[PDB]
Amino acid sequence: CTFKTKTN
Amino acid sequence: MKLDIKKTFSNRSDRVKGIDFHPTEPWVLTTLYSGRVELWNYETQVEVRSIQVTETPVRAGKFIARKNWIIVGSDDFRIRVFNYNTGEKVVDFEAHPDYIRSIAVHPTKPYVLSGSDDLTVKLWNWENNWALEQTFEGHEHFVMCVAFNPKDPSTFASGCLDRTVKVWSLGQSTPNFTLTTGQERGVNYVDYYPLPDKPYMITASDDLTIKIWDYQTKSCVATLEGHMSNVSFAVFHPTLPIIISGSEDGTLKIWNSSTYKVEKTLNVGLERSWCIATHPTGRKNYIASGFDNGFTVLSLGNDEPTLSLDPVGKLVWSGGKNAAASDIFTAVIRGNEEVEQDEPLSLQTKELGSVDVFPQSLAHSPNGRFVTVVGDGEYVIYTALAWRNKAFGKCQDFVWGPDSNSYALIDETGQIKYYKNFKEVTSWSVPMHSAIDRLFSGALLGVKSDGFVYFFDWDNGTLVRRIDVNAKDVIWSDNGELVMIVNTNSNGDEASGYTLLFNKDAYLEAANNGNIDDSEGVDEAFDVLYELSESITSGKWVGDVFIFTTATNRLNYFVGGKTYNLAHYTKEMYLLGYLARDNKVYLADREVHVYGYEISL
Repeated sequence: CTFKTKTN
Repeated sequence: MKLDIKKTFSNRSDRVKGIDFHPTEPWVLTTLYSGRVELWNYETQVEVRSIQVTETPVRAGKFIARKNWIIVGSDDFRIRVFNYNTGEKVVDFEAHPDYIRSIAVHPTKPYVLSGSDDLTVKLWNWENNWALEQTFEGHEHFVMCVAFNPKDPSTFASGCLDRTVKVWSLGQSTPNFTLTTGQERGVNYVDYYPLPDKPYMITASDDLTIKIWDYQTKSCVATLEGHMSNVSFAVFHPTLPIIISGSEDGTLKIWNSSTYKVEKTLNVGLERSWCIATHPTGRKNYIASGFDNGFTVLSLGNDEPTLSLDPVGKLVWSGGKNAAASDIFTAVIRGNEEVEQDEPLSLQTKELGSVDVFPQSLAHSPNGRFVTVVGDGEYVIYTALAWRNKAFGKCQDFVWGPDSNSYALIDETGQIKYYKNFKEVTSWSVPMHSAIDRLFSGALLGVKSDGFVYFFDWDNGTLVRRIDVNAKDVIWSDNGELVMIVNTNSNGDEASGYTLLFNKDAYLEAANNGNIDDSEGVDEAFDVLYELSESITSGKWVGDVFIFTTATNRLNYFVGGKTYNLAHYTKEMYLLGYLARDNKVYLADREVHVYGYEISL
């Protein structure tokens, strides 16, 4: 995946 | 080192994002993914207060104990303060147009730091009504973690996913310098090394690595890669020479700060590891951590080697390889053991018991009735037969009295207390006005102040004599006549020790006269018989004979002015005692392996 999202 | 971890308190809870220690009260604070905050007495395992703060995860929580406040930051852009004595919302504002990741509290000044996904850090003054004093810009992405330099709270690091750390002084809009971390996935956490002997910092990444930085020279000291997934934190313990990291692999890794090798790995079982705290002043060496499934409180000790031999031959020790630092074990000695010289004795370990503190040292009463374990400011006394408790308390030193039913302590204020029958004698007083380095047992209570040694009568406490020797140890004969005064030789100018004869009569006469000179004591009660050559690492009397170990590791005996070597060992060997039954003296090495040596003319 191109985007992990540090929303945890 | 051989670390030892005790699980103080564990709580299953929603995702724990923030976590902080109270410094005086045994309270851990926790901020949850649930927008709920909790306060726990980890020591009595009780939930004190708990607030439903928000619907949004609260990621940063900290104690401002001095103003009796908790401070917490969430995902609704907000900062909220509460009084925990009352549970009363002090303040509630919007601090960033984005998530708040991390908070730092100024040690002294009314100053509070917040880091954000808004790319910025920000300063807040509470005793000027929470006005935003300064806004630090420079980072080009999420600010994950803010940290005051404990040695210079005017300055602070900020760990950023933009792959940099940026240290600023309070006032400048620009950073003093900017540290490219190399960690191509970004920095999640930054921490200062608290001690003045190293200007080190530390970072932890999604990139699986931890990085130690020199911030003067601005360079990477070391890469520490363990973890199988994203490293969440990395911090320096306030008191033990360790680093502690945690991560989404579910683990806690305790690293060695010198060799950079992982000392200890724990899988608490709360799944993913999010956040970290260490008790501010090392109390019990507490570290606390936050997870997907909740939190834990861990005390960290050491398994220091301990052994006491009794007169009748019973060994008692704490810890070991296969065992825990605060488990007690016991083993009997018999002439049985085929007299093979330099192999450790084989004996059968019987479980004896447990104890609530990390031993640094352990010792039988003279008659072998009781055992005292000392550690971490505490002393404890156990029955040697069924490991029954008989006493506990605080002490900086503990020494047994002849009786085997009385003792003396240097207490939490540095003042000698004397217990008789496990029940303190209040009236017994020895007023000591210098600082008390140490305490010795034997037939007169020995007290070290300056480069001196004072000898007091056990029953009353009156100064029997003062010797002007910078003693290392003080070792008495069993019949009370002889004593060896070991000398902290300190560059071999002086002899390593002195035999002294003690006339109790010469004391008692000067006692009736009231002619005991309260500065010195009694000149006649003590006569110097000999001086000793070689250095003395340990020693037991056997009649008029002084058996002793040297720093050359050699085993000698001294009798009437003459030093005769008896053996030459090749390790650190310590003396344990002389069993007459086996005509044998017993020794212990750095690993508590017991040896036996036989003695006849």
